[PDB]
Amino acid sequence: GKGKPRGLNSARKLRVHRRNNRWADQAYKARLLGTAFKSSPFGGSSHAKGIVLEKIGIESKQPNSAIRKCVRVQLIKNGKKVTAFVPNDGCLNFVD
Amino acid sequence: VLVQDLLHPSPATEAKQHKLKTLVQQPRSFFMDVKCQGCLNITTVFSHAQTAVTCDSCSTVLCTPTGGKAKLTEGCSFRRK
Amino acid sequence: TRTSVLADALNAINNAEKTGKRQVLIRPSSKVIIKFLTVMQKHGYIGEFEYIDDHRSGKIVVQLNGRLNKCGVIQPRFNVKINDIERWTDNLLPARQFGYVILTTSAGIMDHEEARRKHVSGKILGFVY
Amino acid sequence: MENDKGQLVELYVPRKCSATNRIIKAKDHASVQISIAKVDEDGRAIAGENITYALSGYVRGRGEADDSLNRLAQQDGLLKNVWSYSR
Amino acid sequence: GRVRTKTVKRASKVLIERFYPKLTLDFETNKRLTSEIAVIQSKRLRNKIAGYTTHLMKRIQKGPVRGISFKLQEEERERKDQYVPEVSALDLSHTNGQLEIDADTADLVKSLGFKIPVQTVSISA
Amino acid sequence: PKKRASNGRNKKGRGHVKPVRCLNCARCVPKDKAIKRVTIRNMVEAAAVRDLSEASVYAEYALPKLYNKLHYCVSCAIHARIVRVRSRTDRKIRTPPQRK
Amino acid sequence: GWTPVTKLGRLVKAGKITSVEQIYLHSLPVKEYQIIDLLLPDLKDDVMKIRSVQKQTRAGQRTRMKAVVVIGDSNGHVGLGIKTAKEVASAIKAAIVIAKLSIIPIRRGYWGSNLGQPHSLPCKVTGKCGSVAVRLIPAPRGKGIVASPVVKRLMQLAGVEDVYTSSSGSTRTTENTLKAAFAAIGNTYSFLTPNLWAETPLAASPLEVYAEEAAA
Amino acid sequence: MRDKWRKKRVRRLKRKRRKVRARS
Amino acid sequence: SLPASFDLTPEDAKLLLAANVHLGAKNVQVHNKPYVYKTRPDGMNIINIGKTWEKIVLAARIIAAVPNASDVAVCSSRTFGQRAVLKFAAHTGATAIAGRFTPGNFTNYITRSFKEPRLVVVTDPRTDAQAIKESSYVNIPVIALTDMDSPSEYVDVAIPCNNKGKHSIGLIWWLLAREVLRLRGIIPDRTTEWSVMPDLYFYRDPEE
RNA sequence: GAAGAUGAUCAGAUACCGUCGUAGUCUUAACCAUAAACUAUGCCGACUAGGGAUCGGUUGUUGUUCUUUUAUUGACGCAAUCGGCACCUUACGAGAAAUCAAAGUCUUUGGGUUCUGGGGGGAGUAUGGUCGCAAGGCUGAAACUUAAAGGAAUUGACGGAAG
Ligand SMILES: [Zn+2]
Ligand SMILES: [Zn+2]
Repeated sequence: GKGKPRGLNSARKLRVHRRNNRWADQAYKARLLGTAFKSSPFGGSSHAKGIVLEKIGIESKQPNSAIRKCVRVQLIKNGKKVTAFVPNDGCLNFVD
Repeated sequence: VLVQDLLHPSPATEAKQHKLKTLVQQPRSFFMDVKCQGCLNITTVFSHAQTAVTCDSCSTVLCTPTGGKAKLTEGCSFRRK
Repeated sequence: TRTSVLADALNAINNAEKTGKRQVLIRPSSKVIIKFLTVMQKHGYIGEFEYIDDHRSGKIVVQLNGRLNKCGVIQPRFNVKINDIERWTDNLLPARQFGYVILTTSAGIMDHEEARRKHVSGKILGFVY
Repeated sequence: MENDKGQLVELYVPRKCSATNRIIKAKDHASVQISIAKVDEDGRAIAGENITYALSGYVRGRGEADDSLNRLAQQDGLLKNVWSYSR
Repeated sequence: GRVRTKTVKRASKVLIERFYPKLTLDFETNKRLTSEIAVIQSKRLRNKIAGYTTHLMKRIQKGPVRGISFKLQEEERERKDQYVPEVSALDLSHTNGQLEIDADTADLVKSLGFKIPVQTVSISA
Repeated sequence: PKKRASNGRNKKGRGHVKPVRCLNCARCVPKDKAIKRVTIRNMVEAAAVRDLSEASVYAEYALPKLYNKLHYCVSCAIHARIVRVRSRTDRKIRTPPQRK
Repeated sequence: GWTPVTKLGRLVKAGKITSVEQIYLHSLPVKEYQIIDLLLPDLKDDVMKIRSVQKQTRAGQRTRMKAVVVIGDSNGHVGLGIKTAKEVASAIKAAIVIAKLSIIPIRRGYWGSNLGQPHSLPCKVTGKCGSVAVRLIPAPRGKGIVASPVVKRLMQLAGVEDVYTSSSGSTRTTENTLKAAFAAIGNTYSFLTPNLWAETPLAASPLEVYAEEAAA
Repeated sequence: MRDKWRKKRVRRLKRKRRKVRARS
Repeated sequence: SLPASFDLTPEDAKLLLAANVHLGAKNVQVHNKPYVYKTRPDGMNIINIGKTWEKIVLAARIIAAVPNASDVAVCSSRTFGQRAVLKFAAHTGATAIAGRFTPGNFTNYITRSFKEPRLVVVTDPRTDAQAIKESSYVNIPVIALTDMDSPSEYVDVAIPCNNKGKHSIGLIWWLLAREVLRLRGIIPDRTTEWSVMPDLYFYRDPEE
């Protein structure tokens, strides 16, 4: 019988079972645990300002070979330090 | 066999079926009239008897229970009722 | 164990119809089975059917005429309001011009088309097409 | 199938199996159509005058075609006491 | 080895299916005949074809060969297999004049509307 | 995937079968899985059955046979060519090989 | 100059058989694509996908070209052909031939009222090939072909105007998707509906009434 | 590495962690 | 229905019984049960030759309905039936397929002996499996001489008889030929003795 | 026969192989609660297809052997049947396929019900709890990282595999 209850009075079992099993969905789990609020460097925001600490070149992964030019930024809102890419040919010279 | 008379099975094939697997289940057991050799007194005995039945007149065992049908003792003649 | 004799009856009919047999034996019988079969018989999906009395729940022999595509139960018997019949016919029936959803209403067991004529609704019971 | 004005918009009303009433599809190449001649009282086959049966490929595949012809032919008088309703 | 190939085996048997009446059992006559029947590019292939045609012809005279039909093999065969004995070997005359069917079969005969004399045989094994 | 419907053994309707040791390497192998061969060999090779019969003090003395039942694990048997790798369709054939 | 090699071809070269429904009514096998060309002159094809398949060998890959072609007249007949060849052009040319040989009739029906010509399917149908299952649901007169571009092209060439679609499985396997949809669209003449319950007499096969014209 | 030996390595490493925490 | 002249005559019953037609195989499949009259205590099954006769008349009546006699193909891979089918083709005008049946004769339209029979008649469903299998590809009905162990897949008309008898095969084929000619009018009526003898249609060893 | 000791082999082998060997292997009282604990296939119920074997019970019957000379002896033989452990063929049907009489009766989707999974890793880890004498068991994350990992099958290549 498909392994789930079908009785007309089994709504509690069906409702609880779905509630237990949505925790296997990482999109649902991250939303209720508030992982973006607790763990994300931005704190759930789309953008964040910061202060440039140093300009650093990062080697690309194989099979590519290049120096990806990023910066070390300390976020103003929480003091966390992140690495941010500086796009467009020669835009690292715009960042001090 | 796509077309077949389920309401009127062949009585030959009907008799080979298990007693519960006929259209209407019916026991295959019966009752017998048992004549002991010593005297003549009708004693009704179940065919599948589980008891060592003795006739009233003389205390002689008429049948001994077995796994299935009861086994009538020697000199005892039965007639199905 | 045996929890729904109507599901067993309709499953046996479906298995016999898929194999091209023109008759099927149903055990046990019941009032709901007989009235479900009468609805199927009235619309021509089955032929004459026969009730066998064995001083028990009973048995039925149904004559099939090859017009039956599928008959089935809906477990559980959901409560169906008149406004909910449209949703059930959309999900269960192959088209809007044929097929029937069988309901048990306080006015009796009937197909969804008859239920609309007398403006009654009950619990869903099955389907046939 | 017909429209509101009554014209038969159906192309190809298909055949149905004589044994199981199933529709014989356009590409069911295991399906056959038995044609059995009518015989006059002289014992002669009447030319161009036949008893016709159709069997779906399903019935033939199951091996039930032979028993179905026995039943179908017996109802039409083509056979006597060869097929028995009760088994 | 001296195994002839397919270019000589099939080309030679086409000659038999096409020119059997004009062929013979002599290689020398066949060698000259195949030079006027087929366009053979080389003399060596001509001798090989005629040498295998002669072998097939020599084999047809000893009986029917498999794979070669020359519009006279069966014409001679259609009326060759007409043999039928005067006694039917199935007519009930080899016996005393009645069937030797088993007694169990006689019930089937009795079931049909037949009165056929029988000497029942009961093997019962 | 599953190579054999019998799982390479002969255990159905059973929980556990006590093991046997391979004759060649003494490996514990379940009794149903072991490759078993019953051998009835002459105790004297056919070359020596004549001269030994002449040296016998008994007229018409029958030489006894040597009875033995051999148990092999899968590795013992495959290496000694007691059984061989068969094709996928030929694996299903379980009648004795037609040699005798 | 086409010289038919089958009984059916001879009856079509002569005017004995004039429509494909006589072919379909008796389930006659079609083995010559010239039969379909004569009986369905206005056919449109479409190369739905071209794929390269490789067989590894000792020296290297052996690449061949696989073409998927959908044929139809947009008036109730549709076929599907898949053929592999060394070259794309030969693969497409040969896939068109077997697409013609597979042309089947479909049943158009009405969603709701039967006003006008049939525009949709007469019932829900499903076909399966590999893991792909394609379900076609009759739709009202407004909605076009609600289907993916692969399945939509098959519906248009078959003459269906209004249909809902839903697929499950690896629908990106285009060959399996088209075969499943082709099986589904052909099931319309396999589903018994109450308007087909009436018994029709079994007519004689065209190979019988014209036995001498199909002789040799 | 083999899963059985990877399991054994972690059990020994878990055993070390328990002993180290017991000092405090 | 049918005139009483088509009933099983005592003469034919003598032929059928003398040829051991009624002896069916030890093991009977479920589909051939109606054709069994009784099982002989050794194990052989007795064929209801009354049913055998009626199937022959029905089978011959289907053959007579084919307009072109050449459209009927009679097949036999068994050596015991090769002469029968060859003689059957000569008398009736059918197309005989004796010996090996080339796979693709019905489906491959470029083969040499590519035929399109409207009806295929088979000596044995087991040894002529290829002929029966291909008939299920091009909508060809099949008439088969079936024993009690013969498979019934894709066989429309089964003639219950002994397929493994030297005389049984020839007699059944001879009986079909007589009825096909009787229905066609070649034989003037159902009482005239036929010129052909059942010894013809019997397999002959290379000895003679 | 773990450990350990030893003779060989080896570049090294505290490995395979050889010789000894302690716990252990056995048992009684208690603990432990885990296995590829596998049919990797939950349990209950119904239906859908042919066949021959076999184990237990029952019911009818032999050119059979034997009690004892025969029965009410037993064995065997032939039939039915209920229950099992399985097997063979086919594929109506299912499946990605291998394959499956269930892994079928599932887009024509609903007989009842319990448990479990939601890309690969991190990880059955950390932490808390609880059970245990311990070994450990049960319950059990996250940060972070990653575009595949994986299933079945095909062609080839290779094999200190066979023919
Ligand atoms: Zn008494
Ligand atoms: Zn080993």
